[PDB]
Amino acid sequence: ATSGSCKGRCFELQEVGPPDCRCDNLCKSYSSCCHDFDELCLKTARGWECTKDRCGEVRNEENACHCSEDCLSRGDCCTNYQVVCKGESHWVDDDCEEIKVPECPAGFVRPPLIIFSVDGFRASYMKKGSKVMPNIEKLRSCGTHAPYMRPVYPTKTFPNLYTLATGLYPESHGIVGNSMYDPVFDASFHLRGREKFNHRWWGGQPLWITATKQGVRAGTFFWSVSIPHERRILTILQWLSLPDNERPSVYAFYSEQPDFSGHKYGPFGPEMTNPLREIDKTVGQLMDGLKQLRLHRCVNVIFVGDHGMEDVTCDRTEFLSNYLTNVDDITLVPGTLGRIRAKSINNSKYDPKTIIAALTCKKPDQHFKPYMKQHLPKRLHYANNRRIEDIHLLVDRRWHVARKPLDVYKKCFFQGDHGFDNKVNSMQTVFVGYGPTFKYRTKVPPFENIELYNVMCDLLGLKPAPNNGTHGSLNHLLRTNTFRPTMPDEVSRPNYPGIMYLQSEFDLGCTCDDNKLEELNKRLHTKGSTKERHLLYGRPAVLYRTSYDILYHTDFESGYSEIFLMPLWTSYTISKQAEVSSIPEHLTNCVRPDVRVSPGFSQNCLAYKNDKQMSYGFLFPPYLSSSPEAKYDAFLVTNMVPMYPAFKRVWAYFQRVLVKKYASERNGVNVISGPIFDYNYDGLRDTEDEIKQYVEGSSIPVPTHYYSIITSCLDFTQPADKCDGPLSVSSFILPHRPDNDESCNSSEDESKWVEELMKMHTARVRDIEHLTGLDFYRKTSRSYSEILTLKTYLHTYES
Ligand SMILES: *[C@@H]1O[C@H](CO)[C@@H](O[C@@H]2O[C@H](CO)[C@@H](O[C@@H]3O[C@H](CO[C@H]4O[C@H](CO)[C@@H](O)[C@H](O[C@H]5O[C@H](CO)[C@@H](O)[C@H](O)[C@@H]5O[C@H]5O[C@H](CO)[C@@H](O)[C@H](O)[C@@H]5O)[C@@H]4O)[C@@H](O)[C@H](O[C@H]4O[C@H](CO)[C@@H](O)[C@H](O)[C@@H]4O[C@H]4O[C@H](CO)[C@@H](O)[C@H](O)[C@@H]4O)[C@@H]3O)[C@H](O)[C@H]2NC(C)=O)[C@H](O)[C@H]1NC(C)=O
Ligand SMILES: O=C(COCCc1cnn[nH]1)N1Cc2cnc(NC3Cc4ccccc4C3)nc2C1
Ligand SMILES: [Ca+2]
Ligand SMILES: [Ca+2]
Ligand SMILES: [K+]
Ligand code: NA
Ligand SMILES: [Zn+2]
Repeated sequence: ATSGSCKGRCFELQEVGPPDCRCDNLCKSYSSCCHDFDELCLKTARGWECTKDRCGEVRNEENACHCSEDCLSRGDCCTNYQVVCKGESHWVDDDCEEIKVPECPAGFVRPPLIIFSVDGFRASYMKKGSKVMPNIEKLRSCGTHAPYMRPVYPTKTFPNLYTLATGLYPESHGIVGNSMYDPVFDASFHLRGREKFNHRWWGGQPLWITATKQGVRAGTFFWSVSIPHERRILTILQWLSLPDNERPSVYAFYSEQPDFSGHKYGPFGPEMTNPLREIDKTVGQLMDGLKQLRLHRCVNVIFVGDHGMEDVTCDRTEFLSNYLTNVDDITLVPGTLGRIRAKSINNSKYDPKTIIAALTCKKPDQHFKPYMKQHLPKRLHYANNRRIEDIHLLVDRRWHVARKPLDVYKKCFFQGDHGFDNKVNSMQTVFVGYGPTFKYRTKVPPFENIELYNVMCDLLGLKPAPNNGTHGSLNHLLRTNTFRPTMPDEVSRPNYPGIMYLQSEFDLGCTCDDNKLEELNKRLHTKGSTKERHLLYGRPAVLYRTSYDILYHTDFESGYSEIFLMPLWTSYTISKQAEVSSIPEHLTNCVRPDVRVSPGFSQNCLAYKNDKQMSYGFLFPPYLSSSPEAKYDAFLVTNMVPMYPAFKRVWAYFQRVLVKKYASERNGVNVISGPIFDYNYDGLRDTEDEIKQYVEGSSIPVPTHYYSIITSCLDFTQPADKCDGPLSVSSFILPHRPDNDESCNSSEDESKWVEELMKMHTARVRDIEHLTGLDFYRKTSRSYSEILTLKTYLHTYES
C-alpha cells in the first residue's frame, strides 16, 4: 500500500508496520518501499565526490551528497568535502598515531562500533593485494590484526554472518547452509525468495537485539543489494550525526565483493584487482567521512570477512550417478558440501546404510568422503540440528559434488567457490580492529569467528547472550574493556582411597601372571610422590555432581569415575629421553584388580570375553612404563577402557609410536587422555541415562570418542616438566568406531593412515571441556586470559 511518502523518513531505523509503506534499508528486499523512496532516498545526481567547482555551492537537495558550507552541520557532505574544499588530507595519507583514549564529540556516551563486513575476503588478500589497498593496509598495520580468522563450517555466507552476529555455531543458530529443509515446519529456506525472511529460521540473539534490549541503539545491519556502497557509507555517516538520544552506537556495512567476482574469476584471477581496489576506496570514504565528523579517533572499526574463496571449476565435479544406482530416490543439497535425504518420507525402502556403503572408498582418487553426521570431526560442531541431514559429504577442496551431470550444464561458468571444511587455508578470512579500544600496532594469533560476538559486546558495554565463544579468550586484542572471567567452581571433590580390598574379594574373571628398601618407595608412589611430574597443570576440575576417586601411580595419575567404571581423565608426562618398551609375553592378557577400588565399582574381564565385538585398551600406555615393575600398574583394571578391535589399531599406534615421537619433537609432553560419551551428538557430556551402548551383559558404558590433550613448553628449549613460560598444546577427539571405513588406506600399515586420521579429528581443549564437564589448566603460572586463549587453540596441520 505504497501511497505514503519517505519525506523526512529516508533510512529510518524502526521498520514500520504494514500495510504502511517502508523507507528503511531493507524495504527494497520486501518490494515494500514508498512510491518516492528512489527519488528522495537514493539520490545520485552529480555522483559521490566534491570537485573544486562545487566548493561552497548553494545547497541543491537533488544532489547525492553536498559541498555547500552547511554540509557538516547537516551531516551530508560528500566524504571528500574537506579534502577538496578545505585543504585537508585524506585519512590514509596521515601518519598513524596511537589512540590511547577515545577522542569523541561532546554527547557521545561510548565509542561507536562500525563493522565493515566483506564477503569472500580470503585471508591472503591482505598480503597479495597489499599494493592496491592502502586504506585497508593502514587499518591493519596501525590497529590490531590476526594473520587470519577461522570461519565456521559450512564456510558459506549466511551461516558465517549469522555466527558473527550471535557467537553461535550454525547448528545452534539454525542457519546451517545457504539452503535448508526444516521437517518440523515442513518449509524450505533458499537464497532467492521470501521464506528466508521468516524469523523462525534465525535462532539465538544477534548483536543488534542484544544492544537494543540493553538500551544501546543499533543501525539496521542488512542492506538491500541495489543500495550502492557509497550510499550505505553516507547513510552510516548521516546516522552518526543524529541527536544523542536518537543516534545508534553500533552499525554494519556489507560488501558483496570480493565474493561476487571471486566466483566468476577464481580467488586470484586478474579480474580480482579491481574489486579489491574498489573495496579499499569504500574504506577510504568511511574513514575520510569519520575524520570530517571528528570521529576518526572515537569509533572502533572492525574489518572482517565471512569466508575465503578457492579455485573450483565445472570439470572438478563428482557425480553421485557414478556411485549409486538409486540416484532418483535421493535429494542432494550439492556443491562444496553434500547433504542427502530421501526424496519421499513414504518410501520405507530407502536405507541410509546402503547409500553410505555405495559412497565409501569406491574410486581410488575419490574427492569426497561420506559421513553419518554424528561421525563428522567434532571440531565442525555440525550435527545437532534437524535441518542437518543424517548423511553428509565432506568435499575435497577445489571440487564439487552433484547428483547427475545434467545438474551441472542445465543450470563453463564459475571458477571460484567456498563452503569446504573450515580448516582449509583457502577458506580462512580476515580480521582487523582499529580504534581507541583495540591495541596499537598489535598482531594477535589466528582465532575463530565464534569469539567475536563477546568482544563486540565488550566494545559496547553489553552483557552477551549465552554463546559458543569463550569470553576472555580475546582479551589480548583490547586495550581496555577486558572481561575478567573467573575459573568455574569445582562441583565434585575427589575421594583419595587407600588399600581397602583383598585380592580374593574380586571375581572379575581377570588373570595376570604376577624387597624392604623399596617397599617404602612404591607406597610413596601410590600416595602421590611423583604426582608433580605427571600432573603439571593441577587436577582437572569436575564441573558436575559425580562420584570419583583420584588414583596415584609411579607413571600416571587418574580421576576414576565410580559411575562410568573408568577414568574421566588419565595424566602422564613423557620426557624427551623416555624409552618405549613392549608388553612382555607373560603379560599380554594381564588385568589386575585395583585394591583401592571396590569390586562393585570395577570393570570385569568376563564381560569383554563374552562381548564378541568389544575388546579393551588402556589409557596410560604399558609401552611407556618407567620400569618393568611400574609396568604392572598399567594393567590395573582401573586403567582399562572398552575398545573395538578396529579402534585399538589406531590407539596402539598413537601410544606405541606417536606419543614418543611427540616427546622427542617437543622436548617432552604431558598427555591427558580419556573417554567421551556424546550419544546425542550435542557436543556436551552425556549423563549416564543417555548412554546407548554397554559392554554386553554389564554396566560398562561404551565411549563414542577418546580424547588426548598433549601439552609442552612453547619454548621447546625447556622440557615440558620445567617450563617457565607459555604453553603449546595439540589435542584430538578420535571417533570410537568399530570399523576403519573412514580411512580408505586402513588395510595398510598404521604408519600410512593413523596420523592422517588423527589430524582430521584435531580439537580444541575447549571442545573436550564441553564433552567431558572437566576444566583443565587450573594450576599454572599463566594469566587466566592466556589459558583461555590456549584452550581455544586448534592445531590445523595446514601447510
Ligand atoms: C553453544 O551455545 C549455545 C547457547 O548457549 C548452547 O545451546 C544451548 O544449550 C542448552 C542445552 O542443550 C539449551 O538449553 C535448553 O533449552 C530449552 C529452552 O529452549 C528455548 O529457549 C531458549 C532461550 O531463549 C532458546 O535459545 C532456544 O533456541 C533453540 O531452539 C529454537 C527452536 O525453538 C531455534 O530457533 C534456535 O536456533 C535454538 O535451536 C538450537 O538449540 C535447541 C535446544 O534448545 C536444539 O534442539 C536445536 O537443534 C538447535 O541446536 C529455545 O527456543 C529448555 O527447554 C531445556 O530444558 C530441558 O532439558 C533438560 C534435559 O536435557 C532438563 O534439565 C529440563 O528439565 C528440560 O527437560 C524437559 O524437556 C526435555 C527436552 O525437550 C524433555 O525431553 C524432558 O523429558 C523434559 O520435559 C534446556 O535448558 C539452550 O536452548 C541452547 N541454546 C541455543 C541458542 O542453541 C550450545 O550447547 C553450545 N554448544 C556447545 C557445543 O557448547
Ligand atoms: O545476499 C546475501 C548473502 O548471499 C549468500 C549468497 C552467496 C553465495 N556466495 N557468496 N554469497 N547477503 C545480503 C546481505 C545484506 N546485508 C548484509 N549485512 C551483514 C553485515 C553484518 C555484519 C556482522 C554480522 C552480520 C551482518 C549482516 N549481509 C548480507 C548477506
Ligand atoms: Ca559469503
Ligand atoms: Ca551429549
Ligand atoms: K571381546
Ligand atoms: Na578403511
Ligand atoms: Zn560466495
